[PDB]
Amino acid sequence: SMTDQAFVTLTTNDAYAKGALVLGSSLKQHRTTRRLVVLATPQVSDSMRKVLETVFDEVIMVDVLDSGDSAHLTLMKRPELGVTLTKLHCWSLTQYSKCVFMDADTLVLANIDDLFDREELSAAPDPGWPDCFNSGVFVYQPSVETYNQLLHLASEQGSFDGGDQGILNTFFSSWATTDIRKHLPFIYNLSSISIYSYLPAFKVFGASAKVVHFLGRVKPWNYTYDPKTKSVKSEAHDPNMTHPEFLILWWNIFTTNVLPLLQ
Amino acid sequence: SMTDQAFVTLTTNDAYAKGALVLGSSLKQHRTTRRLVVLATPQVSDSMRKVLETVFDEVIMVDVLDSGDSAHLTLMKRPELGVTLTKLHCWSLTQYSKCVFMDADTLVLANIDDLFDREELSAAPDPGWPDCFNSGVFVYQPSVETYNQLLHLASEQGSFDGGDQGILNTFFSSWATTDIRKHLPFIYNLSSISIYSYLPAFKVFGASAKVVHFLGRVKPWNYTYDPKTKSVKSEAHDPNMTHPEFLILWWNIFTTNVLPLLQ
Ligand SMILES: O=c1ccn([C@@H]2O[C@H](COP(=O)(O)OP(=O)(O)O)[C@@H](O)[C@H]2O)c(=O)[nH]1
Ligand SMILES: O=c1ccn([C@@H]2O[C@H](COP(=O)(O)OP(=O)(O)O)[C@@H](O)[C@H]2O)c(=O)[nH]1
Ligand SMILES: OC[C@H]1OC[C@H](O)[C@@H](O)[C@@H]1O
Ligand SMILES: OC[C@H]1OC[C@H](O)[C@@H](O)[C@@H]1O
Ligand SMILES: [Mn+2]
Ligand SMILES: [Mn+2]
Repeated sequence: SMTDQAFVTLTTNDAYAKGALVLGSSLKQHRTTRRLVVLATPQVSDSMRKVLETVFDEVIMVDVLDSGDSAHLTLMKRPELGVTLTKLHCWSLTQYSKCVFMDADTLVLANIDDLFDREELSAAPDPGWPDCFNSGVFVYQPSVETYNQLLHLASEQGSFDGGDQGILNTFFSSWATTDIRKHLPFIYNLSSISIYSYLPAFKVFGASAKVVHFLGRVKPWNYTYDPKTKSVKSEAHDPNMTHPEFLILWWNIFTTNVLPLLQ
Repeated sequence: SMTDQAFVTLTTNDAYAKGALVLGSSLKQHRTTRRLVVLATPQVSDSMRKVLETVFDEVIMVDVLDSGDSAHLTLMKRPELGVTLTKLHCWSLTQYSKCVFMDADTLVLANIDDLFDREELSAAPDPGWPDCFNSGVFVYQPSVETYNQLLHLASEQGSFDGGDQGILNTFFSSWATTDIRKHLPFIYNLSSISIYSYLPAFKVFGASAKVVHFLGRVKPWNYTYDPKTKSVKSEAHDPNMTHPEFLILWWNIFTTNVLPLLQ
């Protein structure tokens, strides 16, 4: 229990705000004792900001930070993620002594308040390149020093992937090789692509999942959900449909807890 | 150092024996001072065993160990890997105090004799589920105790993925959470699939790669290579073709170094 520690998320538009809302709802569901904070930029509508105020203890307006790095973003095939540099504002939140940042496309499945036992920078390994941490869930300490060092590095050097993850890994470059206690178990940031890629591991370990992360171009809010049967329409090879359980949980929380505030 | 330490690989047939030949040639190219050993099973042809003896210091004949676990292997979509339990015989090699096991579908790009500074069990994270280690490159200590404990666990419990990686992860279950010194840098076991999945990380870190691992169903020896133009034919969506230079290097070593020994 601590009023000086928070979960922090980010939304730059009304689309990811549906994500932020479901995440915040899920953190209340599993009885967090910490504060809930969302960083929002001007493109979030006034009405949505009001809705965010019903779920989050603080809605904090910040300016968009955009890498403009079309070259590296294309290398990822995620041309829209330049605005993820806006995440660096999470370090300015000095009213808190420790925070957990969580992407707006994450969903909590159990209480995760034990993450506040960890020190900056604690994060889980990225399934793409596991000597990099995934920047969707991380434990950090707000700091005027670190905030400004991060903004400066972003201005001068940018990010190797055009978004927040590259520059955060570059700044926190010791992560792969020092202190194992700063490696969060993969169940605190379980990307649906690891479910597709090594299903045997998911079958043996996935019952312990604490956070699922709907990493990649297609987000839960882009699906067509039917509330009657509790199914989504799916195309092609969709790693989210290996264990569609998590996507359906996202939609059930959205439909019951969030949608009524929206329409 | 020279005499009581080895690199150890495995081949159960003449197909993977081509990979072992390239692997061994590559370890010689980079001037290892350790022994080179290959485990082989009766399906390997007599003529192919003779060729292996011209590259490896010793060819050690072992019995195939097969999980027969079609249900778990099907989850991976690798119905053929039950015979990978044969890898457990690497622990019987008590003529050596320390070994580095390397999958026959690996390729060495620089001297990696510094792996012998590591202690059992040291291995790189698996890109699919990075709280499991990839069993394609690992540092271990031959032991009659450990060998027999592994065979017993295999016989009574089997493997969660029907192959060696599940059982080795279960047996060495502390790897994810203890001693960061047992986490080998991902450059000592670089899956071609990580190049496709987070290409921006490969562009910044990939030049330091020491080992490449052609993990997955399609192996280098399944491609049609043209030696005249130094090209392969390939089909749509092939992670080996993101950075095809590793595949072409495999084929160049095979064509130049191994093909003459098969005469
Ligand atoms: O247009 C955008 C893109 C990203 N985000 C925020 O930045 C995070 C990171 O982007 P995303 O999850 O899409 O990246 P991925 O996890 O798929 O690589 C999101 O979860 C949001 O919190 C946002 O607010 N608006
Ligand atoms: O039919 C087989 C399959 C596997 N292997 C050996 O077991 C290892 C593991 O198999 P593989 O690399 O195909 O698994 P992956 O790395 O693709 O998951 C190979 O590199 C070989 O050394 C073998 O000798 N014969
Ligand atoms: O940097 C690009 C992206 O890399 C992966 C992380 O999940 C995400 O939060 C970040 O925005
Ligand atoms: O267990 C399945 C497979 O996973 C990848 C490992 O490199 C391989 O050796 C093993 O056979
Ligand atoms: Mn995300
Ligand atoms: Mn392999």
